[PDB]
Amino acid sequence: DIVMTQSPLTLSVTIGQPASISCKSSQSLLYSNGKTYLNWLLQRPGQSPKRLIHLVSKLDSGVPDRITGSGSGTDFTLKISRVEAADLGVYYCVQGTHFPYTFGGGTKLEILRADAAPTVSIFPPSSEQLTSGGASVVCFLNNFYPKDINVKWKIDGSERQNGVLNSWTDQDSKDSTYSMSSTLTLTKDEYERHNSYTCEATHKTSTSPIVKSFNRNEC
Amino acid sequence: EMQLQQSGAELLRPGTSVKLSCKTSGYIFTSYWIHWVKQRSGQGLEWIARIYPGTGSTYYNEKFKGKATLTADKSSSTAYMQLSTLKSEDSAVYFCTRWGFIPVREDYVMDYWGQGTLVTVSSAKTTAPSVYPLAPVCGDTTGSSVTLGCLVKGYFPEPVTLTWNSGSLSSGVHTFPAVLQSDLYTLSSSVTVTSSTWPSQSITCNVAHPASSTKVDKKIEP
Ligand SMILES: C[C@H](NC(=O)CCCP(=O)(O)Oc1ccc([N+](=O)[O-])cc1)C(=O)O
Ligand SMILES: [Zn+2]
Ligand SMILES: [Zn+2]
Ligand SMILES: [Zn+2]
Ligand SMILES: [Zn+2]
Ligand SMILES: [Zn+2]
Ligand SMILES: [Zn+2]
Ligand SMILES: [Zn+2]
Repeated sequence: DIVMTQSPLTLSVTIGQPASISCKSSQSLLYSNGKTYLNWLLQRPGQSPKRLIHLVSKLDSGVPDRITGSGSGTDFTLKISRVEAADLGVYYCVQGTHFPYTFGGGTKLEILRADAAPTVSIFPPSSEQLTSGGASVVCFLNNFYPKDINVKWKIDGSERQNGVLNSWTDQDSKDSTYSMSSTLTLTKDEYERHNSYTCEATHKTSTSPIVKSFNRNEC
Repeated sequence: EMQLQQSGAELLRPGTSVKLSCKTSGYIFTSYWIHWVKQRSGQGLEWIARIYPGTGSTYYNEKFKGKATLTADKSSSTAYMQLSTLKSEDSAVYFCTRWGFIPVREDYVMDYWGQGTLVTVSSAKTTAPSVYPLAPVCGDTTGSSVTLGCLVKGYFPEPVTLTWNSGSLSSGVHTFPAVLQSDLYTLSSSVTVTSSTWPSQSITCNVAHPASSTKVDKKIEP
């Protein structure tokens, strides 16, 4: 089968700047009728893929001409003259010249924006959960940029690495920031044996750790 | 308006088989090739096969002969893909598409895609979720705006549907992708509102887990 190699894997570009993605094939994509069947698809977060370009450089209907494609043989390039927020997603080159049709591994386009500090919120277990014998402490770190962030949980001063469950959203198409949720789960018994619960984060926007905590007591 | 509607998420036991459907409307079903594409763990697309409903003619990617069987019912304008003897590699999202390449014109017409059907191959049991409201104490963010949350944990399989105030409240909402641990998924969502809104007017988390016919509403009380 034809191997399709895309580079780069990810690209971070600011709104208004150009971007270009490269696609290489292990065999020439020139078909015997003289046509080159190389397509480009865009898959936006949570949507199905959509074709942007066919026959190397022909734009599909409804596709902005800020997007152009070029190349021949084994080397192809997709270019976006001016990036807009709606261009966020994964781009794929797919060849139809050789059977079976094969796809490149994809290039994720992310919009580079100004640094944004996380807004952190922490939540103690609800009565409901405690009744059942479990206790989860939740920490939301909303709207930050870059995506690179490290969160640690500390209970009464010592790091707790077990029972932590993290999840990140994809880049938001409204403000280009990222958000993350971090949940520490313990038994009700152990929860009631400690005092301080701290959600600690490391991020480019601050030289010292970003902290959020609460002390559980009674009254 | 050309549309392709695919069937819902499937939880399949290893070794068994499933039949996925792709219902079309808005164009002459018999005149265009329908293609099926597979997507594993995010970015990672593979072309499966194509069928021309008019004649029943099909072409398969070698890797999938014996795994996939494509059929089309002209009377209901529905394309089907049967997957047999499922195993680990078969857990993926499957798309059907009226791709648009017209072999005779050596050119293309617009491509339309279904929304995708997620297939999970597992023998783990179906479990209803527990929904927990998250009211601030330090997650108050002081005055101005306050963020609330909703924790959905211990369910299987995906998906679960979470809305705030029945869909009314959609701005300032972040719903995090579910994470699997110990045969159970956990999901959460946060909503940011102004101090004037909450606690004054109520905020309610709506959760639905079709696999277990679970539908639960949790009001965020102070
Ligand atoms: C393999 C061979 N070649 C052709 O006839 C040309 C097919 C070009 P295409 O852009 O429709 O291929 C694709 C079709 C479908 C996808 N897809 O991603 O669904 C990608 C490419 C053949 O059928 O004999
Ligand atoms: Zn060939
Ligand atoms: Zn050949
Ligand atoms: Zn201690
Ligand atoms: Zn101690
Ligand atoms: Zn302690
Ligand atoms: Zn102690
Ligand atoms: Zn064309």
